[PDB]
Amino acid sequence: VQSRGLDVAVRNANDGISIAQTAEGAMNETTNILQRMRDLSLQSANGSNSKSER
Amino acid sequence: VAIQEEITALNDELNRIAETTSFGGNKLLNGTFSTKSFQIGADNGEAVMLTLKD
Repeated sequence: VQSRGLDVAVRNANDGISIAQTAEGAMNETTNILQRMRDLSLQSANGSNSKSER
Repeated sequence: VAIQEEITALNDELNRIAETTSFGGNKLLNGTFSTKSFQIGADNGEAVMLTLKD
C-alpha cells in the first residue's frame, strides 16, 4: 500500500512543480512588460517631451 | 531717422528670434517654456528644473 501510494505521491508532487513552473513562467513575461512600462514612464517625465510625445 | 530704421528692423529680428527658436516644435525663448523638470535619474523625484525666460 505504501509503495503504490508513494508513486502516486511523487506524480502529484511533479504535477505540483508543473503548475508552479507554468505560473512562474507567466510572471517572467509579466515583469518584463512592467519594466518596459517603467522605462517609458521615466522618458515621459523628461520635460523635453511634448504633450504629443506623452 | 535712417539709423532708427536699422534699429527698428533689428528689434523686429530680436522679437523674431524670441518667438521662433523652438525644439521640435516646443518654443523656447517666447516665454512659454517657463520651468521644466528633466528626470536625469534612475528613480522618481531625481529631476532638475530648467527655467527658460522670455
